[PDB]
Order: sequence, then structure tokens, then C-alpha cells
Amino acid sequence: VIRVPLPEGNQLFGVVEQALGAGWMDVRCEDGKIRRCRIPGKLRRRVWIRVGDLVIVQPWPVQSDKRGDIVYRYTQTQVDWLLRKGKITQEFLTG
RNA sequence: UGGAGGUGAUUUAAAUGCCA
Ligand SMILES: [Mg+2]
Repeated sequence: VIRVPLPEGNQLFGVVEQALGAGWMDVRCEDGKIRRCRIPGKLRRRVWIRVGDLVIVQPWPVQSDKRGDIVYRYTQTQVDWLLRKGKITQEFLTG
């Protein structure tokens, strides 16, 4: 079929509202809480993360409130390709 | 040969740079 990072293991999905900066990414997840993410040492070179962008993140189990870690960003090729299959519906990005 | 002072002048606008 295809190779995409689905929710496999303990991943999350991350769509930020506004970046406070300095690494911390502020995401409006549908988990319920306001979450704040940080970046590992491999992806601060080739890519670009902005508000209006959907990515997959990975949390740590602490406090289930403010978690997340960037492990993969989504391209203009797959962001809306993950729509018809309904793995995410876009009613949680503007309303 | 090579130096130390002084007096004059010197012209539109013209910002910023992943990451091994
Ligand atoms: Mg001038």
C-alpha cells in the first residue's frame, strides 16, 4: 500500500495554534488539553513547521496535559490524503 | 633611504542570510 507514520505505538497528532517560540510548540489536540512540544536533534535542519500545518508528534506519559515531540512533519502530498480515509476529519481544525 | 606632525577637503539612496 504505502509507508506513512500512522498512530502506531503511542503517537499523537499535532496542529498548533501559535508558537510561543524557543522550541516549545503549542498544539490544539483533540486529546482535551493544551499541549507543548519539543524537537529532537535530527529535524532542526531540513524542514519547516508553521501554524496551519498538521504533523504527527509523540508524547511522554507525564501528566497527559502538556506533552508532544516532533518525529515527522506532513507534506502537502499527505495532509489532505489523510482525509478521505477518515483517520482525521477536518472539523477539528477550524471548528 | 625611511618616518613624525598640522591644515584643508571627502559625493542621492544602499536593510537582512539553512545547516552537516
Ligand atoms: Mg549617502
